[PDB]
Amino acid sequence: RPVPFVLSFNNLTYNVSVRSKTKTLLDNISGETRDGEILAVLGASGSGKSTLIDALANRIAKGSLKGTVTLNGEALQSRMLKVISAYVMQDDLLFPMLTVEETLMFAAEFRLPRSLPKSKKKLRVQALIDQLGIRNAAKTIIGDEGHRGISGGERRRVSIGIDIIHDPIVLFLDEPTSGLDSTSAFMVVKVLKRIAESGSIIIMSIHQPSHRVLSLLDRLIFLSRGHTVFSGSPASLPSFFAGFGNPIPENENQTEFALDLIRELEGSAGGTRGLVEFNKKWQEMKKQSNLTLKEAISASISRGKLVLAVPAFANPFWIEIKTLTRRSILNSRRQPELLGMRLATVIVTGFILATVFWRLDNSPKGVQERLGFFAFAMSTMFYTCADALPVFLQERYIFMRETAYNAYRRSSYVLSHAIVTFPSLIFLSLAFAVTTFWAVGLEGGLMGFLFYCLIILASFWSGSSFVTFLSGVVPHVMLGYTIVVAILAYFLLFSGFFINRDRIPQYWIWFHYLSLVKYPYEAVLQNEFSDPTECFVRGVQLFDNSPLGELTYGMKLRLLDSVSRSIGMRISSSTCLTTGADVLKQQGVTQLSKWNCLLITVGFGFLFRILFYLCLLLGSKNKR
Amino acid sequence: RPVPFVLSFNNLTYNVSVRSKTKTLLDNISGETRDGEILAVLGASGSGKSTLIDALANRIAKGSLKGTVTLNGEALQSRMLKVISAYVMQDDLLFPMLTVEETLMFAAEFRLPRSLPKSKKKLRVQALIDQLGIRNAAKTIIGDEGHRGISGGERRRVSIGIDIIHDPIVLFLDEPTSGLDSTSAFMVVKVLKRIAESGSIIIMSIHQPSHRVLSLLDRLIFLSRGHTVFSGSPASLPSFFAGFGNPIPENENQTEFALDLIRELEGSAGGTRGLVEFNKKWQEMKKQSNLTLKEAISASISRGKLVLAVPAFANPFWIEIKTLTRRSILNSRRQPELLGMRLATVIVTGFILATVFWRLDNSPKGVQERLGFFAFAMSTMFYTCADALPVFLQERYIFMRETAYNAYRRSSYVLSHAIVTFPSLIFLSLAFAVTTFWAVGLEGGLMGFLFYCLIILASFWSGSSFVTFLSGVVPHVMLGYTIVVAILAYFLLFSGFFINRDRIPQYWIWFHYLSLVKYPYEAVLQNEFSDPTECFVRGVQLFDNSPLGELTYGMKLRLLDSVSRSIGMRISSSTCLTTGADVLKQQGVTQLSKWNCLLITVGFGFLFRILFYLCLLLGSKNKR
Ligand SMILES: Nc1ncnc2c1ncn2[C@@H]1O[C@H](COP(=O)(O)OP(=O)(O)O)[C@@H](O)[C@H]1O
Ligand SMILES: Nc1ncnc2c1ncn2[C@@H]1O[C@H](COP(=O)(O)OP(=O)(O)O)[C@@H](O)[C@H]1O
Ligand code: BEF
Ligand code: BEF
Ligand SMILES: [Mg+2]
Ligand SMILES: [Mg+2]
Repeated sequence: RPVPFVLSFNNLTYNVSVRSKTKTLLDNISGETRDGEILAVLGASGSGKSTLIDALANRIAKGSLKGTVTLNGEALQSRMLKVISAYVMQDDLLFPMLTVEETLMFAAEFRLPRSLPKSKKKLRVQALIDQLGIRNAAKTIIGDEGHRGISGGERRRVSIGIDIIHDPIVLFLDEPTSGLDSTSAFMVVKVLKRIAESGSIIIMSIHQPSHRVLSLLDRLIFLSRGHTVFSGSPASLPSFFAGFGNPIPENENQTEFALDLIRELEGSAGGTRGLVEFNKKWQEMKKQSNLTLKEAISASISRGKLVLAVPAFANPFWIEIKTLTRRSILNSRRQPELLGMRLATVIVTGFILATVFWRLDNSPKGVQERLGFFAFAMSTMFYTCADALPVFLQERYIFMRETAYNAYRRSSYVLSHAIVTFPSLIFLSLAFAVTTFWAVGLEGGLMGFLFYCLIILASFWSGSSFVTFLSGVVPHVMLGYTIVVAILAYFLLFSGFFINRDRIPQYWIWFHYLSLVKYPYEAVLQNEFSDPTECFVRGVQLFDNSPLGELTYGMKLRLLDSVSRSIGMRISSSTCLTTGADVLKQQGVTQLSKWNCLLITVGFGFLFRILFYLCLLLGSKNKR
Repeated sequence: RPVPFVLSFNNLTYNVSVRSKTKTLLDNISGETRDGEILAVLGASGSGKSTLIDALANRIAKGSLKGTVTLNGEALQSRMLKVISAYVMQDDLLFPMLTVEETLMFAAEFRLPRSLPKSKKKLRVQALIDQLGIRNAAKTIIGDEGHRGISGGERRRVSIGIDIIHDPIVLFLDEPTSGLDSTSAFMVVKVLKRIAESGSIIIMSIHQPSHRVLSLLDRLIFLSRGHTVFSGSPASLPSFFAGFGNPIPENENQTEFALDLIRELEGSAGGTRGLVEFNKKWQEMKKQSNLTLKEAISASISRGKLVLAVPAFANPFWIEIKTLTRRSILNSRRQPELLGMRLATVIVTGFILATVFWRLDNSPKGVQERLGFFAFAMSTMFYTCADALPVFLQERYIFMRETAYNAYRRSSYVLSHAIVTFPSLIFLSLAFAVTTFWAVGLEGGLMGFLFYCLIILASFWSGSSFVTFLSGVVPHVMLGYTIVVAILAYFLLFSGFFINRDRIPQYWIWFHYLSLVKYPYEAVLQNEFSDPTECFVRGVQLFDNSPLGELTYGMKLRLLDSVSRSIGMRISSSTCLTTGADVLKQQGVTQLSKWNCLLITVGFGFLFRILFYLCLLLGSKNKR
């Protein structure tokens, strides 16, 4: 009554390069399994059980793996396998600050469709907690090395529950009963047998199965250093080894006797090669005793598996954005000191600059104070944004595992990550603008304050987007901080406030127009000097910091009369020598309006999110 | 013939706070074990087996744990347990880029003394690889999620081999046979039984022991939600449960039947409390049927355990510095792109500044170019040093595990970390100095170049030491980058090149003298302007960037005669108006010599290494 599926794999061969020689990890491994059955992979530690499951689960790179994997006779595509399969790896990889039932509820919201209501998604998480036996750990965090949460065997069954909350057609489990006691290992294999007999293909590895667990496994494959040495039912184990020449006693464990003989054969002079040839003869000796695949999968969705076209994702992208946003918010509530310290250093930076640059005046040094305040404020904004570099990098391995089997789109991840960080950028922009606008004494009134909040927000948005893009380009957090800090220094050097645009060499002026700091710095200057007739050098301040010494006030008026004699222009003591428009001409802030400078800063932020998404399309897979 | 040891623990009680209610993780757990025996801890997943071993291994915090742990009747001190014991945790935590035999050789060099030669340390690693059964994985890296190395069961026995290469008196193993096949689990317990019968106390947890493994265990303790439900020999297990009321059949597994009944009792109305009271009665019926501890430990060292005073560390601190330096060098050879990209961004920063600030001249703008070059060069040096923040943070959990049982002193770690990073700081200082000294055209000749290399090196040394100190203060890499970037900005703001020392407010001048950038920036300025009569403003450059417009050359001489009329001083066209000594007076670089400025920069680096060491003395323990 379930839809029949036959997963077949033939001649699987995998080689790695010793780093320059070659080592064969899988050697000509064939086998098959049907729905309704559990195929168990056995063998010693290091025999290739994780490699054989990595080959079948589209986890080793194309071109590296030889041989063919089919489903119902037709080639099992990598695009189809992400839709219908799930993989519980040998190691657990969970978000540490979420609890057990929060973790299983996020995976239920990723993998179950909108046709199932939220009350019935919660009933499936509660029923999965009860039958996996982790009720006592349900409100406990996962934890990590620094934070104690659940036990190791409890973390194991959370990883099983992440991938069995929906009902996939193919299920790969790398050692699901490792770290489990004998009665909870039996509970897990009874759960996996129920999923099997509902119409699934189960392929699992297992190390020390008891006679209770081994009776639930329908097919066994024994590995020995990448070779198959046994394939068949558990009941055919005494009949196999009696034909090989080493019969099993009735009082000993049959899998314990098998791996004892196999390890002894590994140390022999002739190897396991006599057993490998004998197993090939044993498989050839037992061969002497309509609906296409996309239709059979769609007929299986109609029966209840993977809860008619086959959608690659269970939910629309906006349902996935809503789920990914709530998990990022929940990871931020559990570590409140991350946003709390980012808010604290921005407020302290604003308070320090408020006391240092207190109520700047219309003077020649009040201009250089304004230019140096805005250069410092814009520069620490972009350097603050470098703390966003480990955000993707500590999520990246979990992101690779979840997107390998279509829990959410990678576009939904980029959209959700840009949405969750934006309320904190608003709080940092408001905290910096209210501590510095009225205390430094910036111009514009209320509309000048409003533009000031907007261009700080665009700076944080542009800077975070660029640091996010470089986090998707580098693999390493230390490589990334070396590169971000260097490029942010080059954005500062060619911004226009270290050296002017007229002094930048011609072969560097392309990088001046790609400076991320240039356009918000040019926007706060036009917001500050927005009165084109406001006087900044009244004409006795012509000799403020000239290389003549310090001069008396009456003799500075002697020079004002004397320099009037030689240039023609009459400079009295109240003649304005530099207006707000003159400051913007000397700094070179003349090309764009402050609104176009704000628009370019917003547009750089959108460009780098798209480039980060394109880097998630080309890279960030964890193959082999 | 081995020295007798009796480890006894009584009334162990541990409570955690649900985060506000309280949960009892260990409840009145007593028991004892002797040398020559293996005490096995059994129970379901989540019953407290890791917590019971964490209590005995001095791993949960003092005050949190109640009850007493003794050794030969005397209280097992935390200072003595670090010397005589070792702990294999449930999770593996190894350096991923080292191979298997490199990892075991570093642990042999940490734990075996100088009286054992290096040839005999290598023979003990080769013999440990053979009897743990990991010969095939010996030249393979450990790996991590991103880099495929050894298998999971191979990584397990590396973690066992790290703590059994020396022969400790007490050995705690949290699930050593998890992830292991049945024949290599038997090989590990036979190795642990050999260590036991040479005079060690073995306390291990185990989940699914076969009848082969269970015959090697002398004492069992069964846990059920923090309570002891069984203590005794494996042979007394059918006699125990026949007296409780549920006898065991002779054809079933005795530990499988026990945990089946215990889990059924957990779901009953009355709980396991009848079994917990029955086990207390069962222990009381079996009570009816000279050399002090420091002398007994010293008599055990002379027998060969922990290969007469008892040294807290196997090696002198300079042997530990030599071992820790080689492991850091080996981790850097395996990731050459870390140093390669740090060298590349420094060379590129030096090349960019060489083309931008090419061969600066004696002009008023050539002074501001020199001041802005040196401000930029010193600032990117300290911001480059922020990439040292994850160096301790990705090593910290391994550092906590190794120093918890005295593999090396924490002082040796601080000394080795300051020694390994110093050759790379020399290469970065030489790369920046040769790309910028001759191209920007700095003064001094060869001795000015030599001081220039020294003050860049002192800047890198001072900046790295401070970022290292802040890495020991924060727990998080994102918290640390938020704090380092903010404080490096405050060092820049109060350095003296954004605003002068005369313009810094009086309530901030204490922080100006604590600015790390101030003293190397003041040292390169006195190296540059080291000729006190070198002319930078000749007397036609008095009106270079004055607010008068651009002026013809003949009419600037009209002003020079006109400004000579009003001040008395005759300023001709060749009259020097600003010397190199005048530039240093205007910038405020007058207090210290450039050699004392270099000495303070070196001294700040030594201060922050000491403060990082003091933070490793007070914190960086991973308790509970
Ligand atoms: N990328 C690799 N490079 C070098 N050796 C490898 C690599 N992957 C695996 N080996 C080896 O292949 C063998 C089998 O790998 P694995 O599948 O993880 O074993 P297991 O049977 O425990 O699952 C191991 O000895 C392992 O060290
Ligand atoms: N710090 C903790 N906070 C809350 N619950 C905890 C904490 N530590 C353990 N628990 C719980 O104590 C129980 C036993 O812990 P553990 O010793 O790790 O179990 P195991 O028997 O598998 O070794 C687990 O259910 C675990 O979730
Ligand atoms: F779940 Be515990 F590690 F037995
Ligand atoms: F060592 Be493998 F994980 F069996
Ligand atoms: Mg494996
Ligand atoms: Mg545990």
